[PDB]
Amino acid sequence: MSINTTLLTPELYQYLLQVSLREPPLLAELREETTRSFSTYAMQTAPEQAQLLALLVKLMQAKKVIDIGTFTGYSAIAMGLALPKDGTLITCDVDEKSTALAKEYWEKAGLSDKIGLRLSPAKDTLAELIHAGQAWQYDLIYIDADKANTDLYYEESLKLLREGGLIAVDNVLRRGQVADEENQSENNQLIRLFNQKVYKDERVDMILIPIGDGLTLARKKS
Amino acid sequence: MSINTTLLTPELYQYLLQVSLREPPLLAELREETTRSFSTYAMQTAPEQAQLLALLVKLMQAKKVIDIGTFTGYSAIAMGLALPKDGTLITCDVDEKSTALAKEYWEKAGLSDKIGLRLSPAKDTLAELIHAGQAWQYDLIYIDADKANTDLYYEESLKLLREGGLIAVDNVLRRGQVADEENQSENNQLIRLFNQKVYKDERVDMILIPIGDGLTLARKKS
Ligand SMILES: Nc1ncnc2c1ncn2[C@@H]1O[C@H](CSCC[C@H](N)C(=O)O)[C@@H](O)[C@H]1O
Ligand SMILES: Nc1ncnc2c1ncn2[C@@H]1O[C@H](CSCC[C@H](N)C(=O)O)[C@@H](O)[C@H]1O
Ligand code: NI
Ligand code: NI
Repeated sequence: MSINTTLLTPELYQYLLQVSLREPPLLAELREETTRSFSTYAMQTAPEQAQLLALLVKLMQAKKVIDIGTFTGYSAIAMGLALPKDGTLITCDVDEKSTALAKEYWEKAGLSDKIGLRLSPAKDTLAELIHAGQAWQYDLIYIDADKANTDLYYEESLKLLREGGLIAVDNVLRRGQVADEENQSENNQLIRLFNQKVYKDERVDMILIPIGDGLTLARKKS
Repeated sequence: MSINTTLLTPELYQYLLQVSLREPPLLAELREETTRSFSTYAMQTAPEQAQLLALLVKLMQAKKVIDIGTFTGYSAIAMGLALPKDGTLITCDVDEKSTALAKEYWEKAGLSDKIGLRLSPAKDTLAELIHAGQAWQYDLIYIDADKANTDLYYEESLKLLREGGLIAVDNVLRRGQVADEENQSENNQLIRLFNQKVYKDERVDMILIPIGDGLTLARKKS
């Protein structure tokens, strides 16, 4: 047999949200506003995927988190709220307009002391962190920015992760396009190439969760 | 918007397995044999769901695991292989025929020292564990036996879990039947009632993963 997983219909999907999604009112408000104010609202993290991220922070008791791709800060705040008392999260983006709203909401959430915005190319922020002796220091890294650079960000995130640290990568399924070998758009070929790379990568243990637009988890092995 | 998750088609599902499923040959062999020898083969844990369980053992560095519902021992071995050097897993079932094959395979896997079979009603094994001072001692409990007793097993698993411990429950989606409020079969109403109970339970943080027949994760809060 196989299929061996119960596939989601719109019916089943809605039921799942009804018995699982516990969105904090502040985050709910944050995406109502993101929808209202940003034409790019759709690149926002799925409430259910973010909730899984929050659960991972708690399970690992992650004290050092990186959030690559702030936008209006949904995932940054989702994980921020799950941080233990002494935990910190730095969030990366290059867009001032969206991050300004992010700051606003994570202040309103009481996370100004835990979350710090690094406004500049993530490529640069990651290289500074390494070239400043932070390799092996991070527990959890969430990669959700420009897709062209996911391999770079992944490679850098490995260096920065402690032993047993976790990489989470969003949008690995590309709304299904990734299964169409003939789609052939630049970004689609990059993600197809990337998914095979991670699947073969013996530096990690991994899994691909069909939540949000697909969430790959890669644990850095001993 | 919403749907907010990329739903799995058979096409996408197959692609997902191709870029994520890393089944150990021994486990592959175990389910070929289970299919061949057991008319009840279908209640076996999905390779991809088991793989997620293995990843959770590693992330938590779980040293004490319970496996409720051995069958031919797929999940017991999947998690067993991920156990740290000093980790142990006890597996529960009442069926001698299937557990005998389980023993055989987890010996062949080199896990005879880590896995211990408790052959008797899980209800009894769990009560012994508690009535013998093991409350708060376990890291991860996987509930996958008789569905009529999932609430009982859940309730007992909370007592046995350490702070920050994890309950994993399989078959919460019931191949979709659970979304049909008018299905009404005894077991379907029990799981619908259970899913709402967990969703409302403030003793845990939870998430429902659409992998296998649905996997609910509930972390015991501080
Ligand atoms: N070179 C770069 N460095 C940092 N951020 C970048 C970048 N290129 C694009 N981005 C940002 O990556 C973001 C993609 S979407 C962000 C999603 C976010 N996790 C959420 O919860 O909503 C955009 O905000 C975009 O501005
Ligand atoms: N009261 C009970 N106590 C313990 N096990 C029980 C039980 N009632 C049913 N079971 C067992 O629960 C199992 C259900 S299926 C087991 C799935 C297993 N996790 C795997 O990886 O394949 C059956 O083997 C059945 O024998
Ligand atoms: Ni995204
Ligand atoms: Ni099952």
